[PDB]
Amino acid sequence: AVQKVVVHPLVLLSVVDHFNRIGKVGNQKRVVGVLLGSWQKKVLDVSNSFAVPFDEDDKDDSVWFLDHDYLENMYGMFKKVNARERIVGWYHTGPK
Amino acid sequence: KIMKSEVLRVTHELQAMKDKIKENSEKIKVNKTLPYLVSNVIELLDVDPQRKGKCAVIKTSTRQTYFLPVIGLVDAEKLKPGDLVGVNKDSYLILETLPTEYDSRVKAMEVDERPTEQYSDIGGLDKQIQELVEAIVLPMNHKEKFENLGIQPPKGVLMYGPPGTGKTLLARACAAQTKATFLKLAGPQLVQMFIGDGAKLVRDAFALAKEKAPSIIFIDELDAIGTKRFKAGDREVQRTMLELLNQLDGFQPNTQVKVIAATNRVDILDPALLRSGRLDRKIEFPMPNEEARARIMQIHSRKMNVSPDVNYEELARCTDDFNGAQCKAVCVEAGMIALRRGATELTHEDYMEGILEVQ
Amino acid sequence: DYRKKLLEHKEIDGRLKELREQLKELTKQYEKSENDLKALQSVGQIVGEVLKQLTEEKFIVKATNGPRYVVGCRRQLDKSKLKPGTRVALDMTTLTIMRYLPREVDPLVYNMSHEDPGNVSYSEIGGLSKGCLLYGPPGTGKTLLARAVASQLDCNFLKVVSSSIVDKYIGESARLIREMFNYARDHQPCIIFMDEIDAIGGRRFSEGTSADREIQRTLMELLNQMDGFDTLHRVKMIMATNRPDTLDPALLRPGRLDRKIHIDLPNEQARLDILKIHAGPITKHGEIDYEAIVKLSDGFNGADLRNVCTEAGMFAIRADHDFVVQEDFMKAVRKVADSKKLESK
Repeated sequence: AVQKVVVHPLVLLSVVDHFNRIGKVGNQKRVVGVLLGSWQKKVLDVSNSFAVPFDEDDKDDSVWFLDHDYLENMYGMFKKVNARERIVGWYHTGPK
Repeated sequence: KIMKSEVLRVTHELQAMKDKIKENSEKIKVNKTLPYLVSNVIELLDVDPQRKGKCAVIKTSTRQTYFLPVIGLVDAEKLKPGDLVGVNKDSYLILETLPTEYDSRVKAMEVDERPTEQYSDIGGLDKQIQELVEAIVLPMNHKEKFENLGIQPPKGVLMYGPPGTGKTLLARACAAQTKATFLKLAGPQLVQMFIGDGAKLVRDAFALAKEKAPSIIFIDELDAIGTKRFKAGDREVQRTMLELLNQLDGFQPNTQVKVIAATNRVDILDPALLRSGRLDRKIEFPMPNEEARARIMQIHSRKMNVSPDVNYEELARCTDDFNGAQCKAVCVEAGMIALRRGATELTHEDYMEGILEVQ
Repeated sequence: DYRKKLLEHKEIDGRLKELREQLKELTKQYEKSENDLKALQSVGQIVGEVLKQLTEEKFIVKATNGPRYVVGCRRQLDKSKLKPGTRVALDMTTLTIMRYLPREVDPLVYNMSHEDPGNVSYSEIGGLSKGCLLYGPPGTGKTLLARAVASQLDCNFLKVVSSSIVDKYIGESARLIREMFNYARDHQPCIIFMDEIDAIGGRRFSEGTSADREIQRTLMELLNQMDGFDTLHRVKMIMATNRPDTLDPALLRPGRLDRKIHIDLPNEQARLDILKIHAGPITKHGEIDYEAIVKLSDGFNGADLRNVCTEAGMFAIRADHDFVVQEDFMKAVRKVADSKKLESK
């Protein structure tokens, strides 16, 4: 379906912000961010993105915490200020 | 009813949509508030090879041409080459399209809301005016019954007869009964110095009749320009005139506002004026006799202090080969010198005094 | 007890399922509102014209306002429409090219925009089984027939009005005869309508003035392009008129007007058929008798027969009766039709 994608460095610098706003707590887990882009054309083009509070469990891996109201509110306001970009997917900073 | 229990979730989603449309529908007021300028629109269909081809040509008032596709809300009367459209500062989008005038010299030809005189001011013409009173009342209120019977009222009525008979104030008197907007128009007004003006006047008449609310457009002195010559100016009036007849022959949606016409003479009768939409209603209005002239003069003179000893024989004998508006001028003249005659009551010699005065 | 609860619950389910159609129909328009709000985001485009192209990728544009610029090529479009001589569109930012702008004209919009719908009119003409003459005996409906096939397909809407050969200035209308007939020779399909030709059909019996000599000169161009040195095997003209007496007997040669179609109501089946197609949406009493209306009507006008029948519907509506007896049809078509015979001079 999709042959190639285009990722702007703005989202990776937003991962630099993911590593900036930690606050020195000692968790530094795989913070999941809501990836945004343009799924209309065959090629994928990421312009910007945002994040959602994501926390897992130490022992049990099947624990995952997301939010629907925060996604619909951040996506609703982001669509209100810029309707040319919509939800496409997500991304995690974990290496594994 | 277990299968019908999922309808509640659908109704909750729909009422949630009605709850969430208030914001994106609320910004319509702040984005579509006021188009700051006026830009002319010219329709030009494009082709993209959805990916459908649709575009339009724009022209601003400052003589600047830009590019934009056909956009906006649901359009029904739009997509025409008109003016006075909605536009933002620099986005140059179409938001609110409304048809506009200019050249107000033709737009404000005769701006009349409603007249004062009514149909009850004449006497002895109900046998021939009743068909017109019906032909203006029943097409205004009985539109519902027009579908059961499949009836479309005619748009061209020929109110012809000798001049001075009052074919204008009487049609206006019926226009008071129409209750619609009255709009006069003169024949010679089509003859202008510049070229192509008659097309703008005709398309202006059908622009206000087509665009505006149900109104009444009565024209007069059509015979003064309805000459069938075989350069010539009346052949230019054959371009404009035959253009109007083409707009009364090639337009099936012409079921809208009627076009009433009146000619002061039928010497040069255009043979192409016979059609359902054209001047088909040909009711002859001859010169009123002394009886009918005494009737219209009596009802037109029922307000002044007229002496009760009027046998109508002297005025009936003096009024020979006269018209309606002539006896109206006799009534007005009697109301003019009857003031300076000292006697506040109208005398009997004032009739022949006015007849021999103005005629 | 048990058998009635299934039907009653079917009624509650009915009134429960009959309320969704009042919302799910307008929700499509409500979502279409936001679809348009997302469709109005493409703003800021300008136009331009291409005269000279130096580089195949980047060429010179000519804006309408007067200042000229140079733009590049967008990765989406190709070099097909990029050739010079085609009006294109530009953007304010980066001067990119979204698409082109096809040229057009003012009267070309009128000649390529008017379209009359209706496909039943081809079968509503009644019992009617290089040029055509539609003359004017006591019977009308030529506009309903020419506009009936014209409303059916016509392959175009090339209407030629008899008021378009005025030529207020010097009578050089040959540029319009050769221009419009040159368009007819250019476009492979073409159908020409000539309505109300009696105004331009002067017999030039006596010495005509300058106004008549130019129209008769356009008739000389018609001679030179009908029986001159130009064939008209593929194009067709429809000469409609009103009086078959002053129809240019020089132009009445069978080389142009092959057949003659007398628009009338001669046949009883044609008058009955047109009476039935005009009597479609009319309501009336169960007592139907059309043979008296068809029999008493002798040589009348079709559209004016519609005006006389609807005039009998107005005569019947004067007494504001919903049902309409055919007595007012026989006596109102009789009397009003006799008034048409009085005004048939």
